[PDB]
Amino acid sequence: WKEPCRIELYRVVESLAKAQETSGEEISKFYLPNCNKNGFYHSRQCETSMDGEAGLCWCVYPWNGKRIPGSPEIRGDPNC
Repeated sequence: WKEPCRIELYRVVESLAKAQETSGEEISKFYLPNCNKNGFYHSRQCETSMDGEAGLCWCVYPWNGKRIPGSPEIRGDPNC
């Protein structure tokens, strides 16, 4: 795909919506792909949070959204 992140984002949103229907817990954080406007991945990827706590962030290759080996994972901007 020319816009891999955008396609993934749609798929993830649909699956999350579906999972929430039968979810046995109330999730306050989840991972939505962080896409740039070209439909690739921002270097920094973070969990989405709605609970007043920082989500985990890590660093990816923008062309595929896969974590860079050795990347830090912290609740804050890793400065990717």
